[PDB]
Amino acid sequence: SEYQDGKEFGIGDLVWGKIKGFSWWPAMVVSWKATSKRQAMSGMRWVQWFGDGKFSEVSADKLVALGLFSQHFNLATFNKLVSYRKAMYHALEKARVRAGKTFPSSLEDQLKPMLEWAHGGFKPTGIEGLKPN
Amino acid sequence: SEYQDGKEFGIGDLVWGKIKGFSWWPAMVVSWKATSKRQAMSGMRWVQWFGDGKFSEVSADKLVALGLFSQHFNLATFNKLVSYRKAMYHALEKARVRAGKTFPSSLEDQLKPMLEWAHGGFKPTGIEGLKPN
Ligand SMILES: C[C@H](O)CN(CCO)C[C@H](C)O
Ligand SMILES: C[C@H](O)CN(CCO)C[C@H](C)O
Repeated sequence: SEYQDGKEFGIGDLVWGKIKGFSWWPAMVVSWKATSKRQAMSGMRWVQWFGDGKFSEVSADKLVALGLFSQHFNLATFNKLVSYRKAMYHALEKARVRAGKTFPSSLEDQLKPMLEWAHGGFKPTGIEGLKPN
Repeated sequence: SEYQDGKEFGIGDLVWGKIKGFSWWPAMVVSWKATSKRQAMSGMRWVQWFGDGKFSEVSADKLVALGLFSQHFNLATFNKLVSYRKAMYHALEKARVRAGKTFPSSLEDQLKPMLEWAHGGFKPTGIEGLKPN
């Protein structure tokens, strides 16, 4: 099947991805069929970046689980780039729905509790709640 | 462990492969389990072509190490087909990472410092740097 190479991460997985020149950026692992390109080379994954919805072929070694959040969240980039704040919103919103989390009720204002939730370890489910299905 | 038939090339090796009708094209030796197809016959190797990510079963005797770069790179085919230029880029990119090489930052644009690095024997690492792991 697809992505059967021993490396980590499968379709639907929420991940951080590192592209040369950019901060770790939130993404979702997708099948190559969604991309309109080609099958990924061995040991790579197609991902779709939150915020801009583009596709990149990325090594599985340049990906980590989104659940390792405080370790890869870049606070400077978050303060500097509106695009990164938009990216976090769509990424954490997808996380929230998967985990079955709800928050009370703007952009910054809506992000704040999702951000605290993520930074605090995705409680109560922990990272387990971020799995696909 | 598959491919233990005494012949050359193991999982992860960067190689040139020839299919009749075609120049030498860069590829990576993969396990049959990545292909979603049959196990490979004796003396054969599954390869995945850079550029289109498709799979082919190729005799281990019709494969050379990517390191023999200038001897098998085909300049006529390169200038003629963009597919080949794409294949070369992805192949050299994987080469670059394995090696730990770096190139200051378009397509043919990004290709120039890579192509020169390869044509001149992949210094400083030499071909020893293209090995898997
Ligand atoms: C605006 C920002 O560049 C978003 N990118 C997506 C590049 O296609 C993600 C980054 C390259 O990892
Ligand atoms: C021409 C094409 O884009 C590259 N092919 C791979 C297709 O099987 C490699 C060649 C057939 O050796």
